[PDB]
Amino acid sequence: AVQQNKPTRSKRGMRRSHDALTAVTSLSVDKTSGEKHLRHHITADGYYRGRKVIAK
Amino acid sequence: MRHRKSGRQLNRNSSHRQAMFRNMAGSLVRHEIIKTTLPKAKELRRVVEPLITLAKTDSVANRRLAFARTRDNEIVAKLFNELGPRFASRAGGYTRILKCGFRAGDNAPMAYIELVDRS
Amino acid sequence: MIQEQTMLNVADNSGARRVMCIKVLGGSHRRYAGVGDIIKITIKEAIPRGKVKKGDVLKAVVVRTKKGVRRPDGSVIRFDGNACVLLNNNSEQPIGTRIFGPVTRELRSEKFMKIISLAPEVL
RNA sequence: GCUCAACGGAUAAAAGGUACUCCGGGGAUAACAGGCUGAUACCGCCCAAGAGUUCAUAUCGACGGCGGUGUUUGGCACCUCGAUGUCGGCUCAUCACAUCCUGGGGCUGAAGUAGGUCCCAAGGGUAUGGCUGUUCGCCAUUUAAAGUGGUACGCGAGCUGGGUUUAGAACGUCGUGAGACAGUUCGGUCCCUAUCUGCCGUGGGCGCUGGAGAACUGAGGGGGGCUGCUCCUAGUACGAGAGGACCGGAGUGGACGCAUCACUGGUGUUCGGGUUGUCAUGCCAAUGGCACUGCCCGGUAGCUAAAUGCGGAAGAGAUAAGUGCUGAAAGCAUCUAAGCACGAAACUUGCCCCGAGAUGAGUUCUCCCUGACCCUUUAAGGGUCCUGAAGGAACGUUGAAGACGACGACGUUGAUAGGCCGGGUGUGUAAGCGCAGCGAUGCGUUGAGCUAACCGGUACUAAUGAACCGUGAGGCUUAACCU
RNA sequence: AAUUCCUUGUCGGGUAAGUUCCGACCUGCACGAAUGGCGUAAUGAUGGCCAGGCUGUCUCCACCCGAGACUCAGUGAAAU
RNA sequence: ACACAGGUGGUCAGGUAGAGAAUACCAAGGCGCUUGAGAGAACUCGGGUGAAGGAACUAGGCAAAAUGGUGCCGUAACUUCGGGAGAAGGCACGCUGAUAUGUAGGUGAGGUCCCUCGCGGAUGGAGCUGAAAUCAGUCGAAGAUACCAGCUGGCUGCAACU
RNA sequence: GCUCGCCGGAAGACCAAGGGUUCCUGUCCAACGUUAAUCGGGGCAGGGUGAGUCGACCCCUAAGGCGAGGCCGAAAGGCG
RNA sequence: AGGACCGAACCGACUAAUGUUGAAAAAUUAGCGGAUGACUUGUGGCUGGGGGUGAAAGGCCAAUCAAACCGGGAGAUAGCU
Ligand SMILES: [Mg+2]
Ligand SMILES: [Mg+2]
Ligand SMILES: [Mg+2]
Ligand SMILES: [Mg+2]
Ligand SMILES: [Mg+2]
Ligand SMILES: [Mg+2]
Ligand SMILES: [Mg+2]
Ligand SMILES: [Mg+2]
Ligand SMILES: [Mg+2]
Ligand SMILES: [Mg+2]
Ligand SMILES: [Mg+2]
Ligand SMILES: [Mg+2]
Ligand SMILES: [Mg+2]
Ligand SMILES: [Mg+2]
Ligand SMILES: [Mg+2]
Ligand SMILES: [Mg+2]
Ligand SMILES: [Mg+2]
Ligand SMILES: [Mg+2]
Ligand SMILES: [Mg+2]
Ligand SMILES: [Mg+2]
Ligand SMILES: [Mg+2]
Ligand SMILES: [Mg+2]
Ligand SMILES: [Mg+2]
Ligand SMILES: [Mg+2]
Ligand SMILES: [Mg+2]
Ligand SMILES: [Mg+2]
Ligand SMILES: [Mg+2]
Ligand SMILES: [Mg+2]
Ligand SMILES: [Mg+2]
Ligand SMILES: [Mg+2]
Ligand SMILES: [Mg+2]
Ligand SMILES: [Mg+2]
Ligand SMILES: [Mg+2]
Ligand SMILES: [Mg+2]
Ligand SMILES: [Mg+2]
Ligand SMILES: [Mg+2]
Ligand SMILES: [Mg+2]
Ligand SMILES: [Mg+2]
Ligand SMILES: [Mg+2]
Ligand SMILES: [Mg+2]
Ligand SMILES: [Mg+2]
Ligand SMILES: [Mg+2]
Ligand SMILES: [Mg+2]
Ligand SMILES: [Mg+2]
Ligand SMILES: [Mg+2]
Ligand SMILES: [Mg+2]
Ligand SMILES: [Mg+2]
Ligand SMILES: [Mg+2]
Ligand SMILES: [Mg+2]
Ligand SMILES: [Mg+2]
Ligand SMILES: [Mg+2]
Ligand SMILES: [Mg+2]
Ligand SMILES: [Mg+2]
Ligand SMILES: [Mg+2]
Ligand SMILES: [Mg+2]
Ligand SMILES: [Mg+2]
Ligand SMILES: [Mg+2]
Ligand SMILES: [Mg+2]
Ligand SMILES: [Mg+2]
Ligand SMILES: [Mg+2]
Ligand SMILES: [Mg+2]
Ligand SMILES: [Mg+2]
Ligand SMILES: [Mg+2]
Ligand SMILES: [Mg+2]
Ligand SMILES: [Mg+2]
Ligand SMILES: [Mg+2]
Ligand SMILES: [Mg+2]
Ligand SMILES: [Mg+2]
Ligand SMILES: [Mg+2]
Ligand SMILES: [Mg+2]
Ligand SMILES: [Mg+2]
Ligand SMILES: [Mg+2]
Ligand SMILES: [Mg+2]
Ligand SMILES: [Mg+2]
Ligand SMILES: [Mg+2]
Ligand SMILES: [Mg+2]
Ligand SMILES: [Mg+2]
Ligand SMILES: [Mg+2]
Ligand SMILES: [Mg+2]
Ligand SMILES: [Mg+2]
Ligand SMILES: [Mg+2]
Ligand SMILES: [Mg+2]
Ligand SMILES: [Mg+2]
Ligand SMILES: [Mg+2]
Ligand SMILES: [Mg+2]
Ligand SMILES: [Mg+2]
Ligand SMILES: [Mg+2]
Ligand SMILES: [Mg+2]
Ligand SMILES: [Mg+2]
Ligand SMILES: [Mg+2]
Ligand SMILES: [Mg+2]
Ligand SMILES: [Mg+2]
Ligand SMILES: [Mg+2]
Ligand SMILES: [Mg+2]
Ligand SMILES: [Mg+2]
Ligand SMILES: [Mg+2]
Ligand SMILES: [Mg+2]
Ligand SMILES: [Mg+2]
Ligand SMILES: [Mg+2]
Ligand SMILES: [Mg+2]
Ligand SMILES: [Mg+2]
Ligand SMILES: [Mg+2]
Ligand SMILES: [Mg+2]
Ligand SMILES: [Mg+2]
Repeated sequence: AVQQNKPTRSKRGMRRSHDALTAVTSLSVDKTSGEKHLRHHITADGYYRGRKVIAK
Repeated sequence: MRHRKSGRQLNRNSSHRQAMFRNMAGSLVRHEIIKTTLPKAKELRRVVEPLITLAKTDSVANRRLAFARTRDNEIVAKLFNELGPRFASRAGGYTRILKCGFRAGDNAPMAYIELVDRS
Repeated sequence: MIQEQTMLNVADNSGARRVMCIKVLGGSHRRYAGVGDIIKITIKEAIPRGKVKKGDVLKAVVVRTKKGVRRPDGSVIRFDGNACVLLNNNSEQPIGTRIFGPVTRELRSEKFMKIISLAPEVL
């Protein structure tokens, strides 16, 4: 259940070949407040698709 | 396999889910907007919105049913005196999910679930 | 739906009250036996003065099952117990002379025309 | 002056036990398995004395001879003692053919039926129990048949731990004894999160020479291949009768496999009801919590088998053993040398599935892009500005798709999901009120009320205007056409 | 037979079928009288066997409820 | 060795049901166990239910399942006369009403009498408490309804037993 | 803060033994806490334990220890 | 009355499963035995290594027992690796 040879750092790099993170593609921009947010999420100030959906 | 089934297990047993949605449906009627996780917010629509539809017909029996679902007379009073006539013309869809990002403690995808006629 | 080690009640006046299926005949690895099926049995309980004796080994035809039998409309006819009629080993004709309780239309054939003749009710 | 005889004589002077054990070492040396060998074993063959009424060779085969296999019992001690876990069972198997069944034949001391024997054939199939730790074996009852072997006497980083083989105890037996016994008896810790190969699945990358969306061809690979019984032919052929067919046709099964949920059922802690104890909602009434879902009773969808559909083929090609036709060498004969025909579940096809990473990267159809310039080291070059297509991806709503990716549906021009409305189904006459009753309770309102995943609807809620990726006509060389 | 090698002795019972069990036989390989002999009610987390009830033990598994496994975020080993 | 499912002597002992310090639910009081969030594959873990069959499984009924309470009836071989024995087997069991607006029983006040006189002795029965049984009725599939809570019998080896 | 769940012959309360400031308050979050931490039994600073009757000490002895002299023993020492 | 019976505390450890780099250097879960006695438990004492102690398993004597632990002879010896 354990190895018999030390796997190389080359094999280590090939296993980590798929472990890269995917950056967010494009931030949607609100039409009223003009700030950037995740697509289909509310903004930090509380806007979503123009209207002020939550006070603060 | 999970063919054609419904209802989220939410890593809880059946009595905990029923008691959590009993607390959470009362908390949504009380404050008209709450912030919970996105799977719990989507599953809460199947609890609160049958209670509001129950509240459109103010009978003594329906007060007893809504009390049997919620077990809080303050919620049952708010359902039939306020949210009953507030949603009396809407054909369902009494609430709204607003995804609000990610919780800092555990990266849980959160969401605001609110009533429609709040603001 | 009779298999090995299944106890059965006895549906005729052959002298047995309780027999046990020891082999479902007619095919290798054959699991079950419905009605009309021949089973080799042994006798576990008999009347004191019968045609058969406790410990005899002989054949039997299943005539009633608790699982039941299906008809081509989709209907099914279930009984409350498992019942079989004893047969001879060689001539394979029934030993008793009077069949007790009902039987089914699946039983009737050129092979078991005698048993449905003697049955009080054929469903 | 020593049978110091273990005779180059360890001392004048010395026996045992250890399964309670321990250390140093050895594969220098045993037990397991491999290896080598093949006496033995098993399987063939040669000669033919005889048996077989006669008749060696239908079937047998004495005396003897020659081989094969690696398969038993062994031989050897080459690998391993700084560890290669062992009998049997279980669960997966896989190969051989010296074939148990089914298939094709030859001969028969083959009437038929049923056999004997040998040849071809490995496609598929190839019991359940009783006893015993058993393999084996005997026995019971099946079956078309219950094949023989290889696989570390296949398989313990898959399971078991009954046997063997630790420490306890006992019997018989042996010993003065400690103890010992392939003698028995009762009891007795089975570890490992998988790096690589392998395998089962499922993705990312890039390639296939402009890019993109599809539909394909099929190089190749895999799956599958079992069989009973009854009826007809026909009581015909055969036979003294008893009995009883080939060939051909039809039906119905067993086992196995694939699919499915319409039926019959199971489950159905998300639906309904009953009920016990207790606590709470001010109390009554009515509910809820907890007690394995408290304990039950039913049960929707889904998933399911025991449920019910379907499958194994037919056919074709080339054959094995075999059977021939014509026909010489060899005036005859002869299946073969030339030529031709037939011949099996094997072989290649036919059936099903995967499948162009088939780098030999294929084919078809459709869609998309028709800008300017700088550069020096001038070339399949580098850059700037303009441009951003077809499409994709991401995000969201999600799915009878799913570990995750993937795949499919949908995103307002919208039924994708939730809700809602209606229906269905399930449960079984809610609550409240009234009546009857001393009361428990009964009756009426009432097939009431509630009803999950189902069916048909419905934009009520959530599926955003965008942005992002992908570009800007696509090398060389000939050839054939086009002007 | 906790003792019996031959041995699965033979016979009987039980079972469709019983190397175990129970009852006999005696041919005690290799019982035997306080390293006690033979019985024995009661008792035993004791050994073997049989029957009834019971059942997923099994034919042959199906579904469901939860805890992991799987995905994300945080921390972060080990034998070799 | 750990903010470790372990170990650690004494004292306190509420309610309802119950024989009970069992057990279920609670009071006073104290906690939610120092990673979460999803998903709802195989497989493993701990459970639930199961058609038909019912030990065919297996070394072996291992494990599961089943039995389970109280009262009454009834109970074998054998025996050291104690046992065996809860042998086995069976019946009853809820609620309401009546007997009895709460009985039998328990408790025991005023009142009266007596007295060596007091924290006295009679008498007296108010009030409180309260089984158990019978009869009648009534509800459910099921009344020891949950938790809790013996599987039973036959033969035999060995050891008397705790 | 409001609900929900759990223990309740304990997972509540009081001690002995043992530990030794973990107590309370302010402040801090590097390390420690199997994650984050504003929180903590963590760091830092301050505060906190009041007895004629509780307990110990003390008076008394048990098992036992030590033991003037003594007896015994190469020495050490043993016993009393 | 009882080395009586059933059964919690308490004491024990028969069976199975889990666990086996564990929560745990022997435990958990569901069952199980004893449970007025040869019972169990607190505190304190005493017995010392060829010695103790042992309802006897070569058991136990500080996670160590066919002769404990620590220090010393001591760099024992090792024809062995
Ligand atoms: Mg190596
Ligand atoms: Mg990775
Ligand atoms: Mg759905
Ligand atoms: Mg989780
Ligand atoms: Mg519960
Ligand atoms: Mg010598
Ligand atoms: Mg010499
Ligand atoms: Mg050694
Ligand atoms: Mg060697
Ligand atoms: Mg060898
Ligand atoms: Mg030879
Ligand atoms: Mg001849
Ligand atoms: Mg010959
Ligand atoms: Mg010969
Ligand atoms: Mg070999
Ligand atoms: Mg050879
Ligand atoms: Mg050999
Ligand atoms: Mg040599
Ligand atoms: Mg080797
Ligand atoms: Mg070795
Ligand atoms: Mg090695
Ligand atoms: Mg051959
Ligand atoms: Mg032949
Ligand atoms: Mg093959
Ligand atoms: Mg084969
Ligand atoms: Mg082949
Ligand atoms: Mg073929
Ligand atoms: Mg057998
Ligand atoms: Mg071999
Ligand atoms: Mg092997
Ligand atoms: Mg084999
Ligand atoms: Mg093995
Ligand atoms: Mg063993
Ligand atoms: Mg011994
Ligand atoms: Mg030996
Ligand atoms: Mg790819
Ligand atoms: Mg093929
Ligand atoms: Mg065929
Ligand atoms: Mg169906
Ligand atoms: Mg359906
Ligand atoms: Mg059903
Ligand atoms: Mg159910
Ligand atoms: Mg169903
Ligand atoms: Mg209740
Ligand atoms: Mg009430
Ligand atoms: Mg509660
Ligand atoms: Mg509770
Ligand atoms: Mg063919
Ligand atoms: Mg010629
Ligand atoms: Mg010719
Ligand atoms: Mg041909
Ligand atoms: Mg429309
Ligand atoms: Mg919808
Ligand atoms: Mg409806
Ligand atoms: Mg209906
Ligand atoms: Mg009503
Ligand atoms: Mg109700
Ligand atoms: Mg209805
Ligand atoms: Mg619809
Ligand atoms: Mg003997
Ligand atoms: Mg013997
Ligand atoms: Mg048996
Ligand atoms: Mg016998
Ligand atoms: Mg047996
Ligand atoms: Mg005997
Ligand atoms: Mg003796
Ligand atoms: Mg003697
Ligand atoms: Mg004795
Ligand atoms: Mg992670
Ligand atoms: Mg902790
Ligand atoms: Mg109490
Ligand atoms: Mg308790
Ligand atoms: Mg924790
Ligand atoms: Mg699961
Ligand atoms: Mg169950
Ligand atoms: Mg069943
Ligand atoms: Mg049912
Ligand atoms: Mg049933
Ligand atoms: Mg068996
Ligand atoms: Mg078996
Ligand atoms: Mg058991
Ligand atoms: Mg049980
Ligand atoms: Mg015996
Ligand atoms: Mg004893
Ligand atoms: Mg400190
Ligand atoms: Mg503090
Ligand atoms: Mg502080
Ligand atoms: Mg920080
Ligand atoms: Mg930290
Ligand atoms: Mg501090
Ligand atoms: Mg004092
Ligand atoms: Mg003294
Ligand atoms: Mg002195
Ligand atoms: Mg002294
Ligand atoms: Mg006692
Ligand atoms: Mg002990
Ligand atoms: Mg326990
Ligand atoms: Mg007891
Ligand atoms: Mg010993
Ligand atoms: Mg020790
Ligand atoms: Mg010593
Ligand atoms: Mg020594
Ligand atoms: Mg020295
Ligand atoms: Mg040294």
